[PDB]
Amino acid sequence: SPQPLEQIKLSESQLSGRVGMIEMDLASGRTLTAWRADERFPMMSTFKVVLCGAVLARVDAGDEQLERKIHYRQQDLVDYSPVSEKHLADGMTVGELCAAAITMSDNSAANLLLATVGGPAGLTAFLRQIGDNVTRLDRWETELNEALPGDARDTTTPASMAATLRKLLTSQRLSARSQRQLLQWMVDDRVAGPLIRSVLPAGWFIADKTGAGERGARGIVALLGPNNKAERIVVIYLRDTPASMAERNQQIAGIGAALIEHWQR
Ligand SMILES: OC[C@H]1O[C@H](O[C@H]2[C@@H](O)[C@@H](O)[C@H](OCCCCCCC3CCCCC3)O[C@@H]2CO)[C@@H](O)[C@@H](O)[C@@H]1O
Ligand SMILES: *C(=O)/C=C/N[C@@H](C(=O)O)[C@](C)(Cn1ccnn1)[SH](=O)=O
Ligand SMILES: C[C@]1(Cn2ccnn2)[C@H](C(=O)O)N2C(=O)C[C@H]2S1(=O)=O
Repeated sequence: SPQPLEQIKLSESQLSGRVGMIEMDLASGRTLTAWRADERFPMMSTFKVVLCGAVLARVDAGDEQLERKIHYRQQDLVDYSPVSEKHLADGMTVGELCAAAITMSDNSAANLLLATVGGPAGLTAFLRQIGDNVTRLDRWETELNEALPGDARDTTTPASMAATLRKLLTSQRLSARSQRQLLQWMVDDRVAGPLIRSVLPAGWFIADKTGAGERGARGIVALLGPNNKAERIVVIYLRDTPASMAERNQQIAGIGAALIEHWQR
């Protein structure tokens, strides 16, 4: 593989699209390498990780319980609800909703949860309170994946998403059990985890959340590192390319490959 930024260029040139990337130490926030890290990109389903971060914050403040059962109707469902569509009679706990939303990318589960923290407004307030002054959620599923050119709604920057995930996973913002729960959800991803784990070299830890949207929007936020440890946060977004999903998948894999092959101390 080529060096990581060389691979990143090649990808932008082949896709005719923008790539954004940061590789950061989870423990300190040391930035190892970055590319359009301060440019905005639609978050897509990657926001589900931050959303469950806010739910955990509510559980920690005594405002919410992972066990609280929520009951919802058929009329509340939205597109792609592989888990939530199966529990119309029995409802789902707040904890199950976060696992469906992060590990299966269930969209109704995300919506039901979004209502509990005050909707997109309330999730943007939580970010501001955590010191993220860039990320902004403004719409619900599935409209938040719309990705129009130059629209800042429902977008983040690579470096702002990395700094926020680091704060949720390691500062004293979430209790320790909550930090561990947020982490375990991403480890248990069922959409791309297994696939990715199977092609990674032996020794590599992987936790992730992937997303896709319109106009070629594609992305992943992940915990990765050699020696079976969640060493660094890697955030890769792609936007404004006409390419097929398969090509978009391969290009992000090729950058991931480059990143992994040329990993620095
Ligand atoms: O780094 C050296 C290694 O190079 C090869 O592995 C390749 C290759 O087998 C590939 O499949 C994979 O990435 C493929 C999948 C990348 C998916 C990453 C996408 C996500 C991953 C986590 C966040 C970044 C983006 O890595 C490497 C690096 O060249 C193998 O020889 C392996 O034995 C060896 O240990
Ligand atoms: C996370 O990224 C959820 C988005 N997926 C979209 C998509 O692939 O673009 C689906 C198909 C739902 N949706 C959003 C916009 N249009 N449909 S699905 O994965 O929920
Ligand atoms: C999620 C699904 C229905 N679907 C499509 C769009 N929104 N919902 C359906 C299900 O589990 O309900 N699954 C299949 O069966 C394959 C997948 S799916 O992607 O066909």
